[PDB]
Amino acid sequence: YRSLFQDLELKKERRVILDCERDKVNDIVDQVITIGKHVKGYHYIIANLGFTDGDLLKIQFGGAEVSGFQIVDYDDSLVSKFIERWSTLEEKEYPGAHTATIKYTSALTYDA
Amino acid sequence: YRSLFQDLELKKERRVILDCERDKVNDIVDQVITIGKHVKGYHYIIANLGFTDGDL
Repeated sequence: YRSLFQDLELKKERRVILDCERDKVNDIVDQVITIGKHVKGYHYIIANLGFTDGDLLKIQFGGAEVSGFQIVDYDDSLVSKFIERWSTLEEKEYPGAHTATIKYTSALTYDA
Repeated sequence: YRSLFQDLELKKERRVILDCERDKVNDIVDQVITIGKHVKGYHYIIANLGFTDGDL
């Protein structure tokens, strides 16, 4: 990645569209924080439905502008009453349930 | 720290001398990485004998 972003800085791209899984999103996000090129001037677009599924806090204050797509609108009460039931589940019996967030893949599984 | 470094960026200090324990060094280092102001132009001086003891 240090080879990769310097090759991006051979042309000095301030406009990056990532398209990865939320693991490989957060891998490359940590690589951006490694090189530190998340200051203002850069722009980042994440191309999955899990915009909320990433590490938003770690580059919330980094400087660059991050815009993405989220299908799981947490503002809806129909979504919220699910989260009122989802977050109160047992985390040991249901792994990944007790968190107030949820993957969109888990949301589409429940919708299926 | 986000309040603190912005107060440093009220005067825009590119020259910072830290003086902390290696825990509190690595705490503030992670705060510099949080605000991202560890790009070229800034300078940092660590004022303990444990230069190698930090997160280099």
